[PDB]
Formats: sequence, C-alpha cells, structure tokens
Amino acid sequence: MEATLEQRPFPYLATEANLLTQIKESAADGLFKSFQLLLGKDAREGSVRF
Amino acid sequence: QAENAARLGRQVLGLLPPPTHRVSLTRGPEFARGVRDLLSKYAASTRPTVGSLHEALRQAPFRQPTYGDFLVYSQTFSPQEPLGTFLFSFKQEDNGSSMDMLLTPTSLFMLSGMEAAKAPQTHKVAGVWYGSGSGLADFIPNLSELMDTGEFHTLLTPVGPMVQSVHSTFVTKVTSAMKGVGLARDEPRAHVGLTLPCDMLVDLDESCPMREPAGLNVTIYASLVYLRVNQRPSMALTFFQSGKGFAEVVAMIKDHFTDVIRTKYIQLRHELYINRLVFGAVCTLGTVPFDSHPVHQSLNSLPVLVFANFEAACGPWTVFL
Amino acid sequence: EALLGVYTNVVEFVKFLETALAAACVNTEFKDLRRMIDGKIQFKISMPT
Amino acid sequence: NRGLYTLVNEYSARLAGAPATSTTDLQYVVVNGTDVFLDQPCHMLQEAY
Amino acid sequence: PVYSERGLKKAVKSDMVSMFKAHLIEHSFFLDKAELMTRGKQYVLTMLSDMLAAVCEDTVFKGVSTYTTASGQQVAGVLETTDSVMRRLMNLLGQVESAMSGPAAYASYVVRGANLVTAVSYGRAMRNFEQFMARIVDHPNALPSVEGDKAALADGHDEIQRTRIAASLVKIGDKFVAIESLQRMYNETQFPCPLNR
Amino acid sequence: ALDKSIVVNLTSRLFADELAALQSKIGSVLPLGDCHRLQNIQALGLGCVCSRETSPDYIQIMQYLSKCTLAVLEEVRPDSLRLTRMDPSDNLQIKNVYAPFFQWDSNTQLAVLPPLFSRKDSTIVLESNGFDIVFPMVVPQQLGHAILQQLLVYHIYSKISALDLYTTNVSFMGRTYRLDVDNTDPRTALRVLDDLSMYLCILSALVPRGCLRLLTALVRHDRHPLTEVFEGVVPDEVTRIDLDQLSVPDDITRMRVMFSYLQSLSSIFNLGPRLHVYAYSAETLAASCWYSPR
Amino acid sequence: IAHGDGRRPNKQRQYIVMKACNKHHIGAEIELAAADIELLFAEKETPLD
Amino acid sequence: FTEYAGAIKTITSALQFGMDALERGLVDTVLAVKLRHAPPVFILKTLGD
Repeated sequence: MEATLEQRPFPYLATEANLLTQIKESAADGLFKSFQLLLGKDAREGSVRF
Repeated sequence: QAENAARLGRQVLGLLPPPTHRVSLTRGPEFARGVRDLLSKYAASTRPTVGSLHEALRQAPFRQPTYGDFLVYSQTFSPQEPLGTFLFSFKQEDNGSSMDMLLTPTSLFMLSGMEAAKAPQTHKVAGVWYGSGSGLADFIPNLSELMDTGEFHTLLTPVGPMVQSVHSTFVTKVTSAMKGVGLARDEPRAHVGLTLPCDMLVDLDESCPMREPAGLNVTIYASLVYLRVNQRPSMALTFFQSGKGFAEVVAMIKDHFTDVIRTKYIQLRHELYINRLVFGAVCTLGTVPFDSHPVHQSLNSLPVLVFANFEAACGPWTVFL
Repeated sequence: EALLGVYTNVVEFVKFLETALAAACVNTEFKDLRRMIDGKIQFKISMPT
Repeated sequence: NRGLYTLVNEYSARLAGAPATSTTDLQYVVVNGTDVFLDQPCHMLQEAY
Repeated sequence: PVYSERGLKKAVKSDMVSMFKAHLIEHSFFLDKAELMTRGKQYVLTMLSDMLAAVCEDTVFKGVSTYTTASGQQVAGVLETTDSVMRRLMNLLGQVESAMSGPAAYASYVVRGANLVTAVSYGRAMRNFEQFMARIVDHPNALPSVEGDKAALADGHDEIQRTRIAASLVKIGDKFVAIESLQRMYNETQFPCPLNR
Repeated sequence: ALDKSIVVNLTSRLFADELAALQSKIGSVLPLGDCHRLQNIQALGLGCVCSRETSPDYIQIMQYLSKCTLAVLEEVRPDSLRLTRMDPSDNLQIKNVYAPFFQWDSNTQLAVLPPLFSRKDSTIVLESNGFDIVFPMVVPQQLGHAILQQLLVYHIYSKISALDLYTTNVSFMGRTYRLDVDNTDPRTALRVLDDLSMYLCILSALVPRGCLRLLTALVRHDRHPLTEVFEGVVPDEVTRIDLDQLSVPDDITRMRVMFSYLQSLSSIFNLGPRLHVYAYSAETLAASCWYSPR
Repeated sequence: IAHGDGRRPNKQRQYIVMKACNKHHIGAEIELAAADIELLFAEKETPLD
Repeated sequence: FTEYAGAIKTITSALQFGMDALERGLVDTVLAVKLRHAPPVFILKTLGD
C-alpha cells in the first residue's frame, strides 16, 4: 500500500538546519508531491480518534 | 453515583446565560469591578504566558443560534447525507400534527425537470439518491400549476445548514439550524459549516486585477428562475456569492440570466398571460466571513464545497424581473 | 510500513539590540507614546565673522 | 506546462521522447535504455543554435 | 533568492528563462574555456565556489558529526569526476590533508521491544520506540529543543568506532571537499562509466 | 468583547494649514478599504474613486459606498489619524458637521451619500501628502432619497440635449439647492436608467382599468390636493384604454403582480447603509446610532 | 514580520512535507561445474586426487 | 491531558510567534526610517564641495 499523508500529532523532533529558504514559492509550485498547507486556525493538532 | 451528578453541577451551572448586572447601592462603588468583557486591551509583558492571558481568554462573546426540530418521512429526505447540506420548508397545508416535508437542493433539481447539461454534475448523482423524479411529485399534484401562476417562490422558507439526523425506518428526525453557527454532534466543539455542490454555485466575485475593497461580509444568495422547457413549465435554481450589496447584485444577476430572459419572452408576441409575467426571486441566506477559503471535497464523484464559520440569516423572497 | 524520521524547524531569535545596525540608533527606553504628541530639540548656531 | 520544480525534479531521472543513439552508423532512434546516458537541453529550454 | 521575492509570476519566469542561456552559452564546458582565457586559474575557482554555495544544505544531520577530517574539522561534500578532470583539479588545487576520519560499520535497526508488538498486528511500525514513548508517557508539554533532541537523533552515529579512511582532500573557502574518480572500479569490468555522458 | 480602533500611520508630518480643517471635523464618517488596525492614507478618503482628474459619476461612487466598511474619527494628532469603526450592529457617537446644515432630532432616519453639492467645500486636499481626502455626506433619508431623484432625472435630459432651473435644483421645503454636475460619467448612470425600462414599461403592461376609471372621475370634478399635477386636464391615453367592461377577478390577477414589481423597485432605489438614530442632543451636536449595512 | 504599513497582515503558517522510499534490487550470477560439486565428496585417499 | 498539552504547546508557540514577528519591525522600520533620509551620491557629492 502506498504511504499517504496524515496530519496527526506526532511528537515531532527538533532539528538544527533551517529549511525556510525558498518555501512559500516552492511547495506552491510543485517542489514535491504530498505537501500540505495550514493557515492560522488550521495549524493545530487534530482531534485524535481510533 | 452522585460523582456523575457532580459533573452535571459543573457543566450546567457553568453554561448559563450571563445574569443582568445589577448592584444595590449600599455596597457602594463596587459595581464596576464586575465589568470584565467591556475591556479589550489586556496586559502585555516581556515574555507573556498562558498564566498571563488566561484572564484574557476567560471572557468570551455570547453566541448561540436556535434550531428547528422537524419530522420527516424517510422518502423525501435521503438516508445518506453529507451532514452539512442546505434545506427548505415546503408549505401547502397543515395535514399532519407534526408531519413536515423538506427539500435538499440536490432533491429540488429532480423536482424541477430541466435539461441535463445545464447542470451536468449532480444529475448523475441525484439519480441514485431518488427515483425518476416522480416519487416526490406524487406528494404535490400542483407542481405543474404551482409553476403557472408563480406561487412556488412564495412557499419556501429557507432554514440553512444541518446539525444532526437520527434516522429510522420511516421517520427521520432533522435537527436543523437557523441564526448562526450550529454546534456539531458527532464531533464535540466542532461547528457544522454549510456545504454547496460545485455545480449549483455561480460566483460573482472573481475578476482579473484590471480594484475592489474588503470588509466583514459576503452574502450567499438564492435564485429561483421560472423557465419553460419543451413547452412544459419547470423551474431553475442557482446560487450566488458576492460581498457587494443589494443594489449591485440585482443589476448583475440579470446579466447571468440574460438568455433565459431572451428565450421565453420571444414567445409572448402571440400571447400574454398576466400570471406568467413573474420571473424570479432572490432571498438572502446569510453571511459568510471575508476571505475564508471554500475547501473542495468529493463524494460518491461529486465535488462539494464547504464554508467554515457560516452564520445563517434568512430573508424574504423579493421578486426581481 | 514504519515511520522513519519525524522532523521540524527550530527558529532562533535575533533581536534589534544585538545587531549592530543600532550604530545608526540611540536606544532610549520610553514609557508612554500614548501620551506624547511630538518632540523638540533646540539649537543655536553662533557664526563668527 | 507543469510545475517548474517538477520540471527540475523530472529532468534528472526520466529520459526524454525518442532521442539519439551513439556508436552507430546513422542516427537511429533509441530502442534500448539499459545504457544510454544522455540528456539534451533542447527540450527543456526550447531553442536551436 | 534575489529573483524569487514576488514569486513565479508570468514576467518572473521568462526573466529566468532568458538567464539560463546567458549562463548556458557563456559557462558551458567551463574547464575547456579556461585554456584560451588570460586569467584561467581564478576563473575556475569561481566555478567551484559558485557550485559549492548553490547546493541546498538541508542536512538534518548537520548537528551530527559524521565525517570529520584530522584535527576535528568539517567535510562539506564530495565531487566526483573522471580521471582526466582529476588530473586538472589536482594541479590547481592541492591534496592538502589526504586522510579523513569516519565510521567503519553500519547502524543496526532492530525490532526488539514493543515495535515487534505493533509489527505483528498492524501493517505499520515505528523507529526508536522508547525514545518515542518517553515524550508522551512521562515527559509531555515541553518544547522541542535542540540540545534535548540532537543526541537522540542518530541511532548509531555516536557509537561506531571510527577509523582513518584514505582519500584525497582539498580546501575551498572553508568547506573541505573530497575528490574522487570512479573509473578504477568501472574500467576494470568493461562496463561504461556514468560520469562519462 | 470586540474592539475597534483604526490608527492611521502617515509618512510626513502635517502642516498647520490642514490640521485646522481636520481639527474642525473631529467626529465624522469616512469609509476605508482594509479592515485592520494600521492603514496607509491611500485608503481612508473616498477619493480612490472620486479624484479630480477623472470624470466621476455619483452612481458608481454611491455603488462603491455600499461595499466598504465605515468609520468614525477620534483625534487628529499631527502625524497619526486615530479612527474607530462601525460594526454591523453597534452604538457609537456620531456628531454632525456638514456644511449645508440640516437639523436632526431624536428618532430620526439617516443615510450616507457622496458629496453632491460642493466638492471644494466637502474635500480638503493634502498637498503635504499628495493623496487627497474626499468626505462622504450624511443626509436624512427624506432628502437622502430626494437627491437621487433628480440625478436619475437629469441624466435623461442631458441625453436629449444631443434650461437648468428645473433639472438640477433639489428642493426641500424652506431651501432649494443646486447639484454638482459639470463633469460626470453618464454610462453607469445609464445602466440604472437601463433597468427602469425593464420595469416601467412592464409596469405599463398590466395597468388596472378600474384605477384608470377613477381618473375619469377624480380629475374631472372630484379633485384633491395631491392631484394638481394634471392641472385639471385628462391625458390623451386614458381616453383610449378604458373602453373595456370592468370585472373584478381580472384586476385581482393584475394587482398581485403590480404588488410584486413594486417590491422589486427597491433594488434600484437603494441607499447605502442606513442609520437609525435614537437619541440626539441639540447643543452638543452629538447623537447615538446603531449601524446596519444594508 | 510585523510591519507598520497598510498591507494585509499575515497569520501564523505551516507546511507539511512527506518523503517516500524507493526499492532497488541487484542480481548476480555464478557458474558451478557439476564435475566440481561431485568431487567435493569423493573418498579419495590417493595423492593424485 | 495529551489533548490538553496539545493546546498549550500550540498557544505558547502561537504567542511567541508575534515576538518573532514584532522584533523584526524594529529592524524593519528603523531601516525604513534611514531609507527615507538618504539621498544618492550624485546629489550629495555636488553639494559636498
């Protein structure tokens, strides 16, 4: 089965390198597949359920 | 087991309307210390915290719309739903005690009897929701003659979105919502937005830069056009979305329904019937926040819009021409 | 099909005083622009002949 | 026509539409892709020199 | 990022399209033009340090200390050529250190523990479950911080006994580069090289 | 609860000239575009649509007026204008100044209109900032509807000129006035006058015969005050229409549609938003109104 | 950036990136002679063998 | 709790999102001050003698 995206609250990990250089242009213009935007109120942790 | 009911003493006594702020004078100048949400500008600091702004979010505006509890057959209203549809309330004669008839917009396409390619998307989908467009026409034998004199636009009171539907064998309970933002049921704290089929909506906003200003408001309308196809009367429905004020949109709707005016009124060279002269009506379905993105969806395919933060506000069927 | 590497950004904080743009500044603390209207600096240019 | 970074992603991995051969008598159309390494910017930038 | 402030709009794209070609027609086959030019040895140096800066270094293991040279310095990356290009770059640019340090094993991922439990029932699993577990079972609502995450980010790369690895080194700016040619491994087996092209 | 405060950053310190006009109008109405706390001056005044070097018409300006949010001034500091907004249901302090002065009372009925009499009076120019500020104008709705009357009438008679005492002077009992028409745009005023053909000739399609029979009895000898318009002579048309015998259920079907199309004529005589004022002092010149965009 | 001009201020933002894997296979080949596999087990005892 | 800690980890980072955006406004507008009182060289040099 092909791996697809989910927005579930994984306890993410704290890297070192920046990533912000050329982003707002990039994933809006096809840098890769399975990107996901969030805009303010949507940038939160989803209601977990199972 | 009162430990269950001690939770009920929490939720009920916390969720009350705010009391009328009233102070007897023998306390003195103390009344203004019970004035909290009239403030707006709170206390910033160097590194503020939840512990510094828990007061700033403890206050909250008081908002709750009211609902309409309906009793529906299991025939007019489909057992499947996307839970966020739009409704009407058909109105002929109070036969039953609590026996109500409702119309979804996807149903009301099949009640009309128009062409296929004028609305090509939902027609494949609205043929598996219901029959051949005659299971519902058995309930009103006037759907030819309601079209003649122009009384059908008078007999629709829009309601808005849905909240909940418990479904049984013959009888379906529909908890609707007017006036605002209905609290959801299967997901607590969620808020059931309004959903439209992508076929039925026609925007008025969109333009190339060529400039118009923002605001707080953009208003979903509801058109209803009496046309005539194959020398047989049949209505037509579209939607609108434009934060542009009532004086503009009536002057803009007529450009969209130009040819429909152009087809029918050629026929009245040889005849005239004063009941036929009425053309359409526009209701106001409420307000949408500014720059909230309508997120597209898909259902078995059927592209379905959504509006977060919709609040409902009905209106009269003002005729236009 | 497991999960391999679940990563973030960490953004640091470079304030104004720690830059050296402020050689084009004289940074005074001040309490109430919600009172003050304008400002006033006065000079006398005495020119010999 | 597609996204201008897929146009930089795909340009490194996917071979183009019927390019040349080499170590042949004539310019025969490519028929095996086990070995042929080439690229050409004539597609990606759409000119001729 | 000097061009990409206002995004790819229809004027920005063709302005980039016309600047592939002023960079194509001039700087194609840059080492071959360096013969018949006056300057030469500096004009190639602003093609490597051109290229070395153009690569997006979004290495998550930038906090990880994988391949150090002698005396604890930093390896940026590796350019790989044919032999005849390695003849040129060895002349213009030295072999300054010629001995780097690095690991000589692998990093074992093992499904011992409760990963095996989620492996059997569920058709999905994890990596570093116990480090993943203590974030939620014992230590939530603390910030994602660097010092408390960098040491728990590698799974091998503080543990492998490192050793000397003989290879060629070079210094440009400060970013040390290793230089290799892959034809000894390819022109012994009569298979063609992919760097030849 | 909610807050509203729109403070206006400004790039150049004002002079002593135009503070004294802006100190005079400390409480007024001016509509802006971008609904935020901070704002460039090129959005405050109405003059994004009504400048000098265009030919503005007061249909499109008024059409533009119903879009934007509306706002009330608080101070004029010499750099920063400080303004407060008008929510869709909110009470405030409006304090009228406007130069062709009309008298208000409590329980009055207001509207917002473009500057229709003297732009040079109503607009101050900001030559220390380039962008000028055009003020709108508040009028009670009896005169708020009466100005829009002759405007829709004047663009008709300007077209047949392809002289002025009758086609411009908007009258109130006590004071007549003069509109501001030399350079207008007769195209979007024509679009409104286009749609009247889509009503007025259709209002002529079902005209009740009994109501026309009444004018073969009213203005012949049974006259009234408000029927002096005909001046005692029947028109030529009514002698030609009333030959038919009456019958009631003919006109019952007729008058129901005449009932309906007059509801549609609201859509072409709309004001901007409306102001229902409940309390009005007379010596402070302050007021109190709940706003409603409609 | 909080900038004090009339531009529309931008809210907090977010991006979500997910990268996949790609399988690879390598195939080698070995002859062995059947005379060889026989004399691995032979019971020889003699110095020719 | 790990839904409750879902909000408090959001909202404090959503709080200090402004502090990472306000403090650029120092670096922005002080520059935007100095850019408004900065004539070019060809105007200042001819007046510098």
